[PDB]
Amino acid sequence: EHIPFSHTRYPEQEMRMRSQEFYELLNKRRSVRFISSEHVPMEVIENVIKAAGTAPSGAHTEPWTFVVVKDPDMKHKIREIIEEEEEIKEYLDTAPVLILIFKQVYNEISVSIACGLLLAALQNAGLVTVTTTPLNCGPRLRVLLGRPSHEKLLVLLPVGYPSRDATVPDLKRKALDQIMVTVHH
Amino acid sequence: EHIPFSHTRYPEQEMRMRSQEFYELLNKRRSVRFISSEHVPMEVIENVIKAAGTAPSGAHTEPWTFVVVKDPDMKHKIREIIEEEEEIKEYLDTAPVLILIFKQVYNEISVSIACGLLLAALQNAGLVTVTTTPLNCGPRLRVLLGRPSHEKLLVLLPVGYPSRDATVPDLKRKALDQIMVTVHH
Ligand SMILES: Cc1cc2nc3c(=O)[nH]c(=O)nc-3n(C[C@H](O)[C@H](O)[C@H](O)COP(=O)(O)O)c2cc1C
Ligand SMILES: Cc1cc2nc3c(=O)[nH]c(=O)nc-3n(C[C@H](O)[C@H](O)[C@H](O)COP(=O)(O)O)c2cc1C
Repeated sequence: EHIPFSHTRYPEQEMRMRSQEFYELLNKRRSVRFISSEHVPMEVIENVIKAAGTAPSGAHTEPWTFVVVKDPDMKHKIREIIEEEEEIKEYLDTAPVLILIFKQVYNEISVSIACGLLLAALQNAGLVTVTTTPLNCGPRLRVLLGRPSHEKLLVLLPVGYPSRDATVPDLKRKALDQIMVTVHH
Repeated sequence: EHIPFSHTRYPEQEMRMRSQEFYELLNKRRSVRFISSEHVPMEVIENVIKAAGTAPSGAHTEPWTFVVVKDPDMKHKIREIIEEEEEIKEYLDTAPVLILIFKQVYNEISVSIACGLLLAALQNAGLVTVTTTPLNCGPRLRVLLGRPSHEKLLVLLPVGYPSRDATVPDLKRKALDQIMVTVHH
């Protein structure tokens, strides 16, 4: 039932180095809304989802389904439903792969954490996406994709290489001292 | 306002390799509830939080505060409040560092994604933790830590090296085919 935990320890200098380099890698991640049609390796899509499935989960429920859509007709119906919901996105057609992350019904926090692992793994693998959370489209997309009544759409990620002429808005991230507070005394 | 996006592309074989190795790294992550007192480098804690601050966020609000507690007396008061809340955890005292992640009030999904990046960065850096979400203790911990009324506690992570005699429950993760569904046609 309980087993000894096996752990790799690095010297302090190597911990500093590794953590600096991983930060630098992740800092290069941007939401990209111009995604090339070019095919991406399906072993890579598999490996990023396996990475996501490593996440912690409340009561070890692993309450996530990663729904992968490549079919051009289906990706178009997804786009149509999302656009219709206004009621007052070309990358949904152009991206070779869509990943839709459904929570099985602290499941929402567990599944969002898994999506953070997925985002890191895409960056590490040299792919891009834009995080979207079309929660109001959830019921219609669930039905379109034949997902059971116990799943609820959380996140939709179009995945591919960036367009050769992709742009991003010129946003700056907060400095460490704007996000980190140390309690003293 | 908009700038060309700069992107590193790897050959397909290198994408496969990188994504496999990152999965293998993350697969080694376990929730560890036996954390050594041994000091951990503060540059590493900084670098894991910087990594977390890379996350996407709804409307680029970056709505996260990472509250770092090292002080033994304060860590004990945190433990006392959590234990009192039953109403029907020694690692909160033993861990050299606690990180409490507060959301600034899709902020909850954005902040949970940042916590997935934080968990990956801790694993990469050779540190361990156990994800906890003491949401019912949120109001009392907010006051104890002098956090403003616009922050809401989401996640508490005790951080350190694992105990030399740490154990974990013998859980198996789901295989890829248990978490991934491909829509055809
Ligand atoms: C929960 C969440 C929902 C988001 N929804 C959208 C969306 O509906 N449309 C969109 O273009 N971007 C969406 N984004 C992307 C953000 O606009 C983006 O993360 C933010 O502008 C910061 O840019 P960056 O990801 O390049 O750092 C979303 C991000 C989060 C995490
Ligand atoms: C949202 C969330 C809340 C959790 N809360 C607790 C907690 O209250 N106490 C605890 O011991 N573990 C908690 N965990 C850890 C889980 O029990 C753990 O992730 C699960 O058993 C799987 O083990 P693993 O993380 O080693 O893969 C929590 C995990 C998640 C993601």
